[PDB]
Amino acid sequence: GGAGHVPEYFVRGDFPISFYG
Repeated sequence: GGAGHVPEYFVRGDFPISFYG
């Protein structure tokens, strides 16, 4: 959700969008 370094969730696509924090 935030703009951190580790993803919050994963989609059935390629890469995730938002990050922790």
